[PDB]
Amino acid sequence: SHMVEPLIRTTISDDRGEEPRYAGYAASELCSKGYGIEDVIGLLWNKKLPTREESEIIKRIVMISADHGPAVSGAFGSILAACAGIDMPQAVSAGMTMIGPRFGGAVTNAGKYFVDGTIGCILMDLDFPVHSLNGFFVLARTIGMIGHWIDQNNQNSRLIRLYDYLINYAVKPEQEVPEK
Amino acid sequence: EPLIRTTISDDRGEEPRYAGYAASELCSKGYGIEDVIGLLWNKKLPTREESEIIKRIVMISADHGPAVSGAFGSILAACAGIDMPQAVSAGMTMIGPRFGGAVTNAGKYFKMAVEDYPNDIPGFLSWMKKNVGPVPGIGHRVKSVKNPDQRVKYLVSYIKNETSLHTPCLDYALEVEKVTTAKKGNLILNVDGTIGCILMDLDFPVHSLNGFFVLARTIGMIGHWIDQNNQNSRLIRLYDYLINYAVKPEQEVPEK
Amino acid sequence: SHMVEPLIRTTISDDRGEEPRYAGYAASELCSKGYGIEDVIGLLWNKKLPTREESEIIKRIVMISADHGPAVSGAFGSILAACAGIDMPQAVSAGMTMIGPRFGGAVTNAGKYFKMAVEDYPNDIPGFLSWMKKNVGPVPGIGHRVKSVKNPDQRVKYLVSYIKNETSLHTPCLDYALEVEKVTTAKKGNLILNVDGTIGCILMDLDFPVHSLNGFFVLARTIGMIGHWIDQNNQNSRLIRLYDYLINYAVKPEQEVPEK
Amino acid sequence: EPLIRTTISDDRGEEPRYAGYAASELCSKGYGIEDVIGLLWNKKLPTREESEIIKRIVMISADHGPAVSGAFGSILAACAGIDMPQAVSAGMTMIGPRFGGAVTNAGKYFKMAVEDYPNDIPGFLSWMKKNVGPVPGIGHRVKSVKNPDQRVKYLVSYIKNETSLHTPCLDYALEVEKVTTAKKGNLILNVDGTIGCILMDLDFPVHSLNGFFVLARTIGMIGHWIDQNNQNSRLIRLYDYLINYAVKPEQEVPEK
Repeated sequence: SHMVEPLIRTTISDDRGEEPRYAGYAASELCSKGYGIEDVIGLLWNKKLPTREESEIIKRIVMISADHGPAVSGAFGSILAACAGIDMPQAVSAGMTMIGPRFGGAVTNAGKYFVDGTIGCILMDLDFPVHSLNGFFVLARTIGMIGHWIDQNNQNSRLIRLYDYLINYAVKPEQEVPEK
Repeated sequence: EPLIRTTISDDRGEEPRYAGYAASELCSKGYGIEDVIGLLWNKKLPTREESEIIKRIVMISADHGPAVSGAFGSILAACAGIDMPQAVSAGMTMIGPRFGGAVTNAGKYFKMAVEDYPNDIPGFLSWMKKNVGPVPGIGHRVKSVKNPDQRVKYLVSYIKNETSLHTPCLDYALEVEKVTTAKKGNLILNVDGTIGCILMDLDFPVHSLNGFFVLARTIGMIGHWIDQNNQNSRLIRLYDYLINYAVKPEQEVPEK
Repeated sequence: SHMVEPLIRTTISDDRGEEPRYAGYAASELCSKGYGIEDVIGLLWNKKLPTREESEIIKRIVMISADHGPAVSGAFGSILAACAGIDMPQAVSAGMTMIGPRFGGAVTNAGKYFKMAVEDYPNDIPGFLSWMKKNVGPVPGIGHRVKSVKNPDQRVKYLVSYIKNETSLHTPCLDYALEVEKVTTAKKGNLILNVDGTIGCILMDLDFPVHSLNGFFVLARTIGMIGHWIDQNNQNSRLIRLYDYLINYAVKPEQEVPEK
Repeated sequence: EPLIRTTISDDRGEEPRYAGYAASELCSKGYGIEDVIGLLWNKKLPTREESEIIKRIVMISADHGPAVSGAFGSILAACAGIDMPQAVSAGMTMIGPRFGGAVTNAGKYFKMAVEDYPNDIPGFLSWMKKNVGPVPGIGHRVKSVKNPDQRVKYLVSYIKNETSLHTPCLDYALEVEKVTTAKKGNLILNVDGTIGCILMDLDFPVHSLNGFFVLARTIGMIGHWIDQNNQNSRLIRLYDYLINYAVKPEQEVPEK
């Protein structure tokens, strides 16, 4: 036994009490008093209960951004993993990894410089923490990525191997290996 | 000819269609995030009652503090300076049979119990003890008959008294709880058992059940990433005393 | 003050000293004495310095499995993330997530089931195949999307030939899998002993830990996935959006949102 | 119209061709893993010198114990019962600016320092303080002047005494280290700085630089996953005494 310096410091949630507390509030009480998912987002990302106006905007941003079909990088990454027989959380994690400068992670930088731009601007105008901006697209698109994983599993989709005609093999001319 | 086949969403029009419905029209008519979840995972617009339950399941499942594998994985990546989506993806990778799996397994086994052991709770408990081990969704380290779980009491009371939904899995689990708690006080119906039963009773597709925990915990993981970044947290390196180095004896490398 | 206990127990490496010790051996001393990457693999995954024969086999398994073009799930996943502008480690992690029962990660299970077959079905390949069909589903290590009897996998042919002609290794698992292949290919030409099955059997015959088997494919294919990420970045490849004609939109008829 | 363009490998034949060379032919003629790395990342068969350096960088960097972010991430997933490739992918996600992935930036800034500040290390350090912040490739959590990193000492000695490599970046970084360590003992030239400088001095492709640590540390992360699985390690929950709960007081939810 000895003195321990904490490894981490947390300010948003705790589970040592009767039930988990999100920015000091019990989820059962948040449910009982008519709060929603958008309110829990505000608590865990902003440490305060959103106003009615903010709640309604958060709800709409998430609904509008939930999915944009299977062709886009996040959804396609989740589909590729679903077809490779990967379990849901790990498959969605591969799709989530695609979120960044070119696909849906432009919201934080576009709010900095002024649907990544309307949302980015709106979130800056709501004075939400700068570090939180990408969260709206990450969370919203997780709804769609889970959906695509379920869809492929319902269909028992087989492994994807990209068709040869879809690849430009701009490879080196074949050479013999020289003696070492 | 096609590389993939999709059935849930169409982005070819002016805006995406989720199971045939336009996203802006869902917003305009007062629908919520829980409605979009039902559309993309079940291809059906939830009823008001189903929507209220989906809402509560997501809110209750959003986070469980920083110590658990999901949140902690996101914190470890946040402290390593990794960007939010990739950091949250590392936390999400922890979700599986040991972390989050109790929900899906409780739904699976309580559904099996209703179907195969409708008038035989002892037979169900014996089959589980032989084939699975502890019953998923039963038991808690601190919650008990003497120390009840407020989230379970709330969720059960809400679906029983504030909706007209039919819950055969949850009803069966509540009968199981009467039997298990008589043996040992800590063998209560836990939050994972309550949610797993409710999801089966909502008739969501079997492949969808893990989605509720994955999506809800993404709210908490994003929150932990933001929290670490707001604090300017530093890189984590486990202290030497937190490691039991049960290593091989030191040896000289022999000549080839 | 608290009653502290270890959060983790480790047995493979010790970083406390001037440099890490891998299964008791100093990393720089392994370099100095002419050992290689394959020796470090043996130490960290098996806690034993490979013999020269084991070292030569490990080296070949990794070299032969390093890459198999951009069309396969792991390479394609790394390419998708590279084109999305994602940094190398995170992009390669998305490709690595694709390694599993259908692509590259059937090594562990192939080794497990062929070892079981040698023990429980030594002179009964049909019995083994029937048990697998009933209890597991497709046989891990059997089958390929492009390789077949007509289009053989020279990676498999090379590894088998190296083991058989250039080592004195006794290979009961590999021998049994080769007998299984004769039976499976007679039904369908694509039901060959694949790279995962070949590696899995060889590793079981080398008495490598059963938990280690998938490691060889995971590590080897990381070389290729990093290569694809570099390749796409050298080309300044743009974001990929799957062409509309490659998608069968079997979607619901469009509907108006009803009032609440 | 192709979806992707590839230049490094061809799998269409009887076996793959890596930058035009057949895999089994590389095996047959006595080449190694380090030669396959050179082919797939540089599209050129390494010289004897390059091959020996690649081999050593990978061996030296393979593992650094369970306490570091990438190993700890793989262990957390192993303990959560996640399969090896997905668990190692969570550990690999930790590689970035603070852990293992400073190689590219260290190479970039030391190369620039050789051109812009050849006889002015204080000028370089002042520019970095103002424009970047901490110098990539400088500093370590445990290694210091009092606790040297023998991995760094060995690689530097090997390059200097056992190769023909002209090393302006490495030489410059070693001069920087003399200045930084005089201020604070922990501001050593770290493994990321050492590898980054060596790779720039070898004129390897700039996009390849982080590959060496990513690949090498995958050996260690796989090793940790196997180790935890051999031990049948249970799910990790970070001990409460390791967390500083600076959380809001428990409070009643206000009415809407």
